[PDB]
Amino acid sequence: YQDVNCTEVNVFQTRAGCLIGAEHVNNSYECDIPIGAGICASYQTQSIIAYTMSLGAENSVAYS
Amino acid sequence: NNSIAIPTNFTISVTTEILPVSMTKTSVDCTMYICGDSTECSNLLLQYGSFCTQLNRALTGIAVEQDKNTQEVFAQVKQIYKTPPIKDFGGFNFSQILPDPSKPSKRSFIEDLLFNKVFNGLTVLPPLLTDEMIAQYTSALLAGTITSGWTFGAGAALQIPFAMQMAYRFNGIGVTQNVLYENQKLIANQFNSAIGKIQDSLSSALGKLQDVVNQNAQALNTLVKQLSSNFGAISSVLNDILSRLDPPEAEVQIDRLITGRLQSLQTYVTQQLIRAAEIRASANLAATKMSECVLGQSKRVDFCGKGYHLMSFPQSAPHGVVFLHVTYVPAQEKNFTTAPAICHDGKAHFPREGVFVSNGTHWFVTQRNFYEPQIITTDNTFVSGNCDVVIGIVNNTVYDPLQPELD
Amino acid sequence: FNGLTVLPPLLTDEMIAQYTSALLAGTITSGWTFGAGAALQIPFAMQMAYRFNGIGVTQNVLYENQKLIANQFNSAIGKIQDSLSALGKLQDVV
Amino acid sequence: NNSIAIPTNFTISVTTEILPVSMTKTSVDCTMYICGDSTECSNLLLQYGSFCTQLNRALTGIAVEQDKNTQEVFAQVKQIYKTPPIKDFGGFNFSQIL
Amino acid sequence: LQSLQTYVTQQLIRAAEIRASANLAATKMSECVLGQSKRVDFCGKGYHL
Ligand SMILES: *[C@@H]1O[C@H](CO)[C@@H](O[C@@H]2O[C@H](CO)[C@@H](O)[C@H](O)[C@H]2NC(C)=O)[C@H](O)[C@H]1NC(C)=O
Ligand SMILES: *[C@@H]1O[C@H](CO)[C@@H](O[C@@H]2O[C@H](CO)[C@@H](O)[C@H](O)[C@H]2NC(C)=O)[C@H](O)[C@H]1NC(C)=O
Ligand SMILES: *[C@@H]1O[C@H](CO)[C@@H](O[C@@H]2O[C@H](CO)[C@@H](O)[C@H](O)[C@H]2NC(C)=O)[C@H](O)[C@H]1NC(C)=O
Ligand SMILES: *[C@@H]1O[C@H](CO)[C@@H](O[C@@H]2O[C@H](CO)[C@@H](O)[C@H](O)[C@H]2NC(C)=O)[C@H](O)[C@H]1NC(C)=O
Ligand SMILES: *[C@@H]1O[C@H](CO)[C@@H](O[C@@H]2O[C@H](CO)[C@@H](O)[C@H](O)[C@H]2NC(C)=O)[C@H](O)[C@H]1NC(C)=O
Ligand SMILES: *[C@@H]1O[C@H](CO)[C@@H](O[C@@H]2O[C@H](CO)[C@@H](O)[C@H](O)[C@H]2NC(C)=O)[C@H](O)[C@H]1NC(C)=O
Ligand SMILES: *[C@@H]1O[C@H](CO)[C@@H](O[C@@H]2O[C@H](CO)[C@@H](O)[C@H](O)[C@H]2NC(C)=O)[C@H](O)[C@H]1NC(C)=O
Ligand SMILES: *[C@@H]1O[C@H](CO)[C@@H](O)[C@H](O)[C@H]1NC(C)=O
Ligand SMILES: *[C@@H]1O[C@H](CO)[C@@H](O)[C@H](O)[C@H]1NC(C)=O
Ligand SMILES: *[C@@H]1O[C@H](CO)[C@@H](O)[C@H](O)[C@H]1NC(C)=O
Repeated sequence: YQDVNCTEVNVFQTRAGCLIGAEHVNNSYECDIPIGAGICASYQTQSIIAYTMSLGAENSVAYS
Repeated sequence: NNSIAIPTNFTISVTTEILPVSMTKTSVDCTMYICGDSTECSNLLLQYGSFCTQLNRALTGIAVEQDKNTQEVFAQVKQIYKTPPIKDFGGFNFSQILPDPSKPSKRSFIEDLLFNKVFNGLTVLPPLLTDEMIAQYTSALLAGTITSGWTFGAGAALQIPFAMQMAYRFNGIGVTQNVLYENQKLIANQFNSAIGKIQDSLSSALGKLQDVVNQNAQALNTLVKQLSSNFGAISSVLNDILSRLDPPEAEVQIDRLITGRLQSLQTYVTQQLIRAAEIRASANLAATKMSECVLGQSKRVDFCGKGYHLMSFPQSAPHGVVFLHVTYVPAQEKNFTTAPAICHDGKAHFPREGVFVSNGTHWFVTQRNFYEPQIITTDNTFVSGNCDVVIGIVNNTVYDPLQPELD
Repeated sequence: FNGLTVLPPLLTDEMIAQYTSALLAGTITSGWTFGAGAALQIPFAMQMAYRFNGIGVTQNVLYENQKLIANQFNSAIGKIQDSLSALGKLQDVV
Repeated sequence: NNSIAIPTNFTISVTTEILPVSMTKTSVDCTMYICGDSTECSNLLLQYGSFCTQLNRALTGIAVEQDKNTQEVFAQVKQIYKTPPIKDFGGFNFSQIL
Repeated sequence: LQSLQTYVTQQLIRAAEIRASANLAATKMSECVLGQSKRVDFCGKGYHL
C-alpha cells in the first residue's frame, strides 16, 4: 500500500508505504523485484522476503 | 613560415560540469482528480473509453525510465572499492572529495555543499536508489579510479602508485614521464589549490538542476489550479452541481467539466513525455561522459573539460551528477625559429617524435607540448632521401654517438 | 499577421560570419593549439605534417609530396564551388 | 594467408556536411489570435483557465533554446583571430574560404 | 484552442529534434575543427585531416 500508514488498513512498514505478506530480514542480497527507497522483494526458500538491496561485493584494493 | 611557439610551463586546472540525470516520479488518478469520488462522474466518464488507462501507462513508463536512467548512469561498477586507511598519494590531497564518516549519509564535503545549495489524486513515488546509495556508488568509483587508474573499468582492479598513474596520463596527453617526475611537488600543489578554489566558488551556479525542479513544480501547480475553472459551466465544484439540480439537465453541466479536465490532463501528460525524453537524452550523455572520462582517458577535444583531459571525479547531486574535470593547460610560451628537417652529409634528417628548434645559434630537438631541448643525434632522428627536394631545409651537423666513444 | 510575431535572432549573420572567420584563422595559424588555450603559431606545412603523423603516415611523405598535395587540395576546393553552383536539409526545416 | 596489398599513392578529398542549428523564433498572442480583439470572446475565454500562459511559456522556451543552440555551436572561441596579410601557406590556397 | 495546442505540440517536437541536431553540430565542430578525430566516418569519409 503506497504512502499509507499500516494502521489505516506479516506486516512491515517501509518508506514506500505499508507492505503486507513479506517477512523483513537482516540480510542484504541483490535486488530481484524493486519495491522502492532501497527495498526489494524476493522469493527465498516457499516464502516472500523484503530486504535492503546490496550494492555489491565489498573489495579493498591492496594499495601502497 | 619559419616560426613556432612552444610552452615552457603548465597549469593544472579543474572545472565543473553539471548534468541532470532524472526527474521526480509522479502518478495521477482520474477517478479522484476528475471526479473527486463521485459515482455519477465516474458513470459519465465510463462513456469516454480508456483514455485514463493510456495516461496511467504513459506516466508509469516515464516513472520507470527515471530509475533506468539512474541505474545506467551510476551502477557501472561490480565491486564496492574502499580507499585504504593510510592516504599517501604522492602529495595529492583528496580529503575534500572522499567520503567523511562523521558527515550525515557519509557524503563528501563538496557533495554536502551541493545538497545544501539546492494531496488530491496526485502522488510522488520515491526513487529506487536513495541518496546514501548513490553516494556510495560515487565513493566506490572515486576509490577505484584513485587506486587502480582505468584498470578496474576493463575487469579486475590492479593497484598502482598514484604518481605512476598520473605519469601514464601525461604520457597519454603527449608529454614524457620525466616532465611529471621532476615536477611532482608543483603539480600536487597546483592540484590542491585548484581543488580548494572549486570549494570556495561553490560555497559562495546549479541553474541546470534548478530548472527541471522549477518546471516540474510549475506544471504540477498549473494542473492543480486548472481544477478551479468552470469551463463555461455553473461552477467548478461537483457538489454545487449535484445538490442544486436534478440529473436530467445537471448531466449536461457535468460533461463540460469532464472534457475540460481531460484536456488539461492530456496536455500535462504530453508535456511530461517531452520533458522526460529530454531528460533521457541528458542522462545518456551523462552516462557516456562517466564511462569515457572517469573509467578512462578521452582524446576527444572539449568532451571531458577544457584543455588536455587528464582524469575526472564524479560527485552526486540531488537529481544529477557533477564532474570535476582535471585538465592540462600549457602556458608561458616563447617562440623560436624552426626548420622542417636538417641536411647533413647530403641526407635529410627528420625528428622522430619532436621538432627542430633554434634559439638563434644552436639547433635542438624538443617535444611539441613542452620545452626541453636536446642535442640532435642519430638516435632521435631518421634519414629519408637527400636534402634537395624539401623546401626549408637548413644546414647543420648531426652528432653520431658511436664515433667519439669508439675512438 | 493576426497575432503571429517572428522574433529576430540574437546573433546577426555577420557576427556568425565573424565567428567562422576567427575559427578558420585559428585553425590555419595555430593548428589545434588554440582549442586548448593560448594560440601557438606554427608553419602550415608542419601542421599538416603533424596531421599525417596522426593517421599513421610518416611525416617525410608530406615533405616529399608537398606540391602534389597542395595541387590536389586546390583542385578539390575548386571542385567544391562548382558542385555547389544539396542544401535540402536546411530547406526542409524552413 | 600470405598476400597483402599496400597503397602506393593517395588523393586528397573534401566533402561537405550540412547540419541545421536553429529555427525561426515565433511568438503567438493567444488572446488576439483566438478572439481578434473582442471583449465578449475574452470574457468567455477567461473561463478556460490559463492555457494561453502555458502556450506562451512553451513558445518562449523554444525561442530561448534557439539562441542557446546557436551560441553553443558557434561561440566556441574566446578571441577573434585575424589571418596575417601575407598568404605564405606552403602552396595551400584558402582564398575561396577566407 | 485545439488548433493552437496542436501547433504548439508540433513546434515542441520539431524544436527537440533541432536541438539534437545542434548538439551533434557542436560536437562535430569541437572534434573536427578544434582537433583531429580518430573516430571512423565521424568527420568525413576516409582518414580525417
Ligand atoms: C611555472 O609556474 C609555476 C607557478 O605558475 C612557478 O612556480 C612559482 O614560482 C614563483 C617564483 O618563486 C613562486 O613565487 C610561486 O609561489 C610558485 N608557484 C607555486 C604554485 O609554487 C614556476 O616557477 C614556473 N616555472 C618556470 C620554469 O617558470
Ligand atoms: C588536505 O586538505 C585538508 C583541507 O582541505 C586538510 O584538512 C585540514 O588541515 C588543516 C591544516 O592542519 C587543519 O587545521 C584542519 O583541521 C583540517 N581539516 C579541515 C579544514 O576540515 C588536510 O590536512 C589535507 N591533507 C593533508 C595530508 O595535509
Ligand atoms: C612571437 O614573436 C612575435 C614576433 O615579434 C612577437 O609578436 C610581437 O610582439 C610585440 C611585443 O608585444 C608586439 O608589439 C608586436 O605587435 C608583435 N607582432 C609583430 C611584431 O608582428 C610575439 O611577442 C612573440 N611571442 C612571445 C610569446 O613572445
Ligand atoms: C642557445 O643555446 C646554446 C646552447 O648550447 C647556448 O650556447 C651556450 O651558452 C652557454 C650560456 O652562456 C655558454 O656557457 C656555452 O659556452 C654556450 N655553448 C655551448 C656549446 O654550450 C647559446 O648561448 C644560446 N643562445 C642564446 C641567444 O640564447
Ligand atoms: C648547405 O651546404 C651545402 C654543401 O655544404 C651547400 O651546397 C653548396 O653551395 C655552394 C653555394 O651555393 C656551391 O658553390 C656548392 O657547389 C654547393 N655544394 C654542394 C655539394 O651542393 C648549400 O648551399 C648549403 N646551404 C645553405 C642554405 O647554406
Ligand atoms: C600519384 O597520383 C598523382 C595525382 O593523382 C600523379 O600525378 C599525376 O601524374 C600524371 C602523369 O605525369 C600527370 O599527368 C598529372 O598531372 C599528375 N597530377 C598532378 C595533380 O600533378 C602521380 O603520378 C601518381 N604517382 C606518384 C608516384 O606520385
Ligand atoms: C587562389 O585561388 C583563386 C581562385 O580560387 C585565384 O584567383 C584566380 O587566379 C587566376 C589566376 O591564377 C585568375 O585568372 C582568376 O581571375 C582569379 N580569380 C579570382 C581573383 O576570383 C588565386 O590567384 C589563388 N591564389 C594563389 C596565390 O594562387
Ligand atoms: C504511522 O502511525 C503510527 C501510529 O500512530 C505513528 O507512530 C507513526 O508516526 C505514523 N507514521 C509512520 C511513518 O510510521
Ligand atoms: C534484525 O537485526 C536487528 C538488530 O539491529 C534486530 O533488532 C531485529 O530483531 C532483527 N530482525 C530479524 C528478523 O532478524
Ligand atoms: C619564407 O618566407 C620568406 C619571405 O619572407 C622567403 O624568403 C623564404 O624562402 C620562405 N621560406 C620557406 C621555407 O617557405
